[PDB]
Amino acid sequence: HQCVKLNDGHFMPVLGFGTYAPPEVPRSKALEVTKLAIEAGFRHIDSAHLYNNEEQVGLAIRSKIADGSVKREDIFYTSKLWSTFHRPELVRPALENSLKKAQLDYVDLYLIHSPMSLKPGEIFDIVDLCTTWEAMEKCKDAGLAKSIGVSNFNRRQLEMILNKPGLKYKPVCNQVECHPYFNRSKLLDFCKSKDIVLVAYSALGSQRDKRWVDPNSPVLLEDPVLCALAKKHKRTPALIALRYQLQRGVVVLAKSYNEQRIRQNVQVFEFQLTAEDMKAIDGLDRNLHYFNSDSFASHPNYPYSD
Ligand SMILES: NC(=O)c1ccc[n+]([C@@H]2O[C@H](COP(=O)([O-])OP(=O)(O)OC[C@H]3O[C@@H](n4cnc5c(N)ncnc54)[C@H](OP(=O)(O)O)[C@@H]3O)[C@@H](O)[C@H]2O)c1
Ligand SMILES: C[C@@H]1CCCCN1S(=O)(=O)c1ccc(N2C=CCC2=O)cc1
Repeated sequence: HQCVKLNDGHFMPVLGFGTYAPPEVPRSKALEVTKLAIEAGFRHIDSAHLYNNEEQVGLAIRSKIADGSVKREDIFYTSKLWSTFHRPELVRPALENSLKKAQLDYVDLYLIHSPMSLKPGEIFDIVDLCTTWEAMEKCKDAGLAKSIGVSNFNRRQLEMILNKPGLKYKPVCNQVECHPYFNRSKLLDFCKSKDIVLVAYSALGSQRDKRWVDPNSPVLLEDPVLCALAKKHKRTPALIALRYQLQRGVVVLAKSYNEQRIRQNVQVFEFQLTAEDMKAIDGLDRNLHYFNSDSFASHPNYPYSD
């Protein structure tokens, strides 16, 4: 295992467990798989208000602390502020609600989930995200979140926060879709220049949910270059996709609700890719965001406009 030092001095483990499962998966499965993830060695656990699982994920964490397997300070838990709660007066209550659902005193990381503000209390809203970010800074000062960051921001959106007059805490990270078909090189370079960690979701090619993903889109884990690399290293396409991210300096999430795959994914630390391997993977980039829906693409702050 290892950690990256965030720009506020806290540490984030480089491999994260993805906890989202679509609604057909019974809620209690999150409890079970989160416990297995922790048994396999995951210490970074990624959730959100949106994922409707914070109560099960928090209960997994508390159970593994309660039985001596881990201490609270060995777990890095992320939640996220949903886009109906961008108005500043809504931010701390949203974080408090997440904390109550998970039964934790603090989150290691709290993210603005998306720049795409939605109308509260119920379609887009226009919110000054610099005001949302001030509200986020307040949550760090209160000890509700050790660190704060963003998700789904593009470069212009991130700059807007970084250039805020009176900025107190830079975002520690930008959690974004990132994988060999959509590798975000230029955004990564920008993030690296500002000491903001890029965190990759859908690093294994997404769950291909029919609500948002084109089933015609290429299946990342069937890619022939990943398959060739998997054979060369005697690993699996998933492990090649994860290892790629680690060697680019990207913190990588990995969702699995399968016991065997959960245990396999921690092997990312057991091997290395060469410069030539990495070049071959870099050759797959093709501007493919799996999340590609009419329900998002017209939003005035849709990030894939730039
Ligand atoms: N910030 C945001 O807007 C945002 C958006 C999307 C996701 N996320 C976060 O990112 C996490 C991960 O992304 P994601 O949900 O798109 O899924 P992902 O990590 O890309 O995984 C996709 C599929 O890979 C399969 N898989 C996992 N390990 C494998 C292995 N070793 N070999 C073969 N298949 C494997 C899993 O199926 P099985 O369960 O059957 O193993 C999984 O459904 C989410 O759970 C959530 O925590 C955040
Ligand atoms: C998918 C859209 C368009 C691309 C940027 C991000 N978003 S979003 O912020 O509207 C968003 C983020 C996450 C989700 N989501 C829904 C269930 C799992 C999941 O991550 C849905 C929409």
